[PDB]
Amino acid sequence: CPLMVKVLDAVRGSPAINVAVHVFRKAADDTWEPFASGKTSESGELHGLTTEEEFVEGIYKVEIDTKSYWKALGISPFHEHAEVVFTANDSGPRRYTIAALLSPYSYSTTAVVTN
Amino acid sequence: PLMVKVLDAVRGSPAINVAVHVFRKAADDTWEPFASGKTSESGELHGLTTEEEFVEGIYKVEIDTKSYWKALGISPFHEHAEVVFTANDSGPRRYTIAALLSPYSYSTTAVVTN
Amino acid sequence: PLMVKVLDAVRGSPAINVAVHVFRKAADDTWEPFASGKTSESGELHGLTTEEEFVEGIYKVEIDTKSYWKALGISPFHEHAEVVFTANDSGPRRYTIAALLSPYSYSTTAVVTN
Amino acid sequence: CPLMVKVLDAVRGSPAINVAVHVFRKAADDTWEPFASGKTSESGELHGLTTEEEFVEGIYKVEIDTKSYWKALGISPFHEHAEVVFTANDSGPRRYTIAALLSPYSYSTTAVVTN
Ligand SMILES: O=C(O)c1cc(Cl)c2c(c1)C(=O)c1ccccc1C2=O
Ligand SMILES: O=C(O)c1cc(Cl)c2c(c1)C(=O)c1ccccc1C2=O
Ligand SMILES: [Ca+2]
Ligand SMILES: [Ca+2]
Ligand SMILES: [Ca+2]
Ligand SMILES: [Ca+2]
Repeated sequence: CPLMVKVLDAVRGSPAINVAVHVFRKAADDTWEPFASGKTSESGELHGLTTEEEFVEGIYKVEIDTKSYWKALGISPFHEHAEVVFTANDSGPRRYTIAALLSPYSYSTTAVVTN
Repeated sequence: PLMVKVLDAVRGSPAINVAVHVFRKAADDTWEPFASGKTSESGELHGLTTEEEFVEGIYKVEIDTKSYWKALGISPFHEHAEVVFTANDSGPRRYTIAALLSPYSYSTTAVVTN
Repeated sequence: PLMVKVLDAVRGSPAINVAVHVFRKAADDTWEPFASGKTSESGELHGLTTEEEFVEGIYKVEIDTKSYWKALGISPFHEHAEVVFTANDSGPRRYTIAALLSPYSYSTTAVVTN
Repeated sequence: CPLMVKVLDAVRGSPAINVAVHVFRKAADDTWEPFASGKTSESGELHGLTTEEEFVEGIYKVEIDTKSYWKALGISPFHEHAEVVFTANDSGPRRYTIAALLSPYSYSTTAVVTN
């Protein structure tokens, strides 16, 4: 699988477990089409979202449902969700990890792209 | 009531001339254009909106990070940063949306004051 | 020439009353006390030093994050944040050391201007 | 092993490989005593630093040699190193991951503490 998502919780110092994640691919008419989705595991990771054959070049959006995550923990959040928008580009063999570190009023995201 | 500040984590400097587009969710659930501007030499974008215009709603602040890096000769990973939040639900607040940029990573924080 | 700004990522607010201790590496390779202060209501700490006092050197800015969280009733992970850098090596610069705090995580950024 | 270190590079979007990491434990006289050290692997991870028997409660410092990392990549850095200082506390079974995300003028660090 060429696309994985990993989510951490900066308040509790833990993987962010059971977070809903939706991936969209930008269509020709500029709308966002559902592409893959799931919930993070007990390790905060979401594997198996797509396959090499399905994951073609294009613009993708990863939407992480942070508001529901914080609400399930009883913590007051700022954002509706965290959004990560990027172009997939075929520069030799590549695997993409979209990582996010969550706080109630802040988040960070990094792309780890490896061969 | 809405200010945006952007920093560059490679240079340790304000991120100057970053385009920012703000949208507000309309009644038909689409993103309507709300305001736009660019960061100044200090990395700050003031004057996007007014107290009258900045009503309750769900807002999206799109920070055009790819255009920023490309103008510096760098090919970055992300298209833009997208900060989405419900504003003013318990009355007017002042929002500072801050972003810290690297070519393959960014962080964003909200400072909300009364 | 040296300012420290601290934000709280749980509240989306300035981190107020954060103690900050600055040290400078002495000729015997030990950390000598250089300056200290606390962040104001804006989360900013001004007036730590002067242009005359802030000579070249290796400086350590210790931000007392554990004391901050404990005063808010929270048990955090880190003892403090420690920002270590060589200053003024190519002439005087102005340094802003920023920190963004959560109970189990923090980030720190330097904004350096001439 | 109860203590692992993971380092990512925010400029290149990659694990931070071959980064020197030194762990110290605070001694009774308030000095920092060497405790463990190593270099991150091709995955940006440093495993096997210590054992359950050696890793007692106390105050620890993890020093990540970021300046040498950036210099090996030809990139101008701000910090001498990144320093992570924390108390280890025996609250049931615990494993500690100290994660760091590096940029030339900024770094972030998070603690992932799991059972
Ligand atoms: O108050 C500000 O002018 C301000 C603006 C930004 Cl953009 C940042 C900060 C402050 C800040 O403390 C900060 C701290 C740690 C990581 C990123 C940032 C920022 O990115
Ligand atoms: O799971 C990991 O091995 C791992 C290591 C690091 Cl170092 C990071 C992350 C994950 C991660 O999700 C992450 C998310 C947002 C900002 C920084 C990081 C990291 O810096
Ligand atoms: Ca291509
Ligand atoms: Ca309302
Ligand atoms: Ca010099
Ligand atoms: Ca104990």
